Amino acid sequence: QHCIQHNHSSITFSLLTNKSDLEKCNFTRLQAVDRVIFDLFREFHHRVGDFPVTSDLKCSHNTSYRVIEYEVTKESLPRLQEAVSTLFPDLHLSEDRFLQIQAHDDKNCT
Amino acid sequence: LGSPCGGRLNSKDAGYITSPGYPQDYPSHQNCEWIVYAPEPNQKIVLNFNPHFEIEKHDCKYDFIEIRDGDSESADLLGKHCGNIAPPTIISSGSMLYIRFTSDYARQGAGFSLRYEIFK
Ligand SMILES: *[C@@H]1O[C@H](CO)[C@@H](O)[C@H](O)[C@H]1NC(C)=O
Ligand SMILES: [Ca+2]
Repeated sequence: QHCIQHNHSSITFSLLTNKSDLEKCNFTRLQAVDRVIFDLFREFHHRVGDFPVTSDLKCSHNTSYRVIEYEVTKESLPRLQEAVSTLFPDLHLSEDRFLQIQAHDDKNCT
Repeated sequence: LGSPCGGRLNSKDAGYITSPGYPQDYPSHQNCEWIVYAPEPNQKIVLNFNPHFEIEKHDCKYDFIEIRDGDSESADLLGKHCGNIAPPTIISSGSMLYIRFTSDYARQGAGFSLRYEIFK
């Protein structure tokens, strides 16, 4: 639903409830393996501003399953919500969930 | 005396143990070890953390503080804490307490601070 369209590819923003098994983001590795998700990430993250160190932020480091995932907590929520609001007006986060950025190489925003 | 952090402390005078730079952000790649002991073998040690407590949480796999009941690192684990909420009062069972702070390469926070003394 909440998504942005590019050239036969789309980046969807979703809210999930269950804890993922993803490990911490390694930004140098995440940059080298897939730069598209990384520059997207840093465009988003600068809008996010201050992200609490004591909220998890995990990465796929995969090209078939390209996901960046924030953790929405008491402290995480205000900065994450202010950022997502800039792009999407129907995405309102809530505590104890995870906002996950997946990249799809050939599916589109429809 | 090269060590940047840690050491053996005598608890007859109450003191404090803090992450390097607390309340400012602790360094990366830290590996501090403390041993606090009671002067005489009957006494026991009690720790109390300050409410300000900021250690990177990831099921405490990267940055964490751990407390065990004895001298070695192999002593029974009393707690391994990270995240936003300071741990409750810890009371030693014997007369030696082992404390260790570990930092990884990436992200840091304010860290921890506690105060050690003899119980009662
Ligand atoms: C992060 O990824 C790089 C590869 O780009 C690797 O060399 C490095 O060891 C990784 N860091 C950790 C802490 O695993
Ligand atoms: Ca860390």
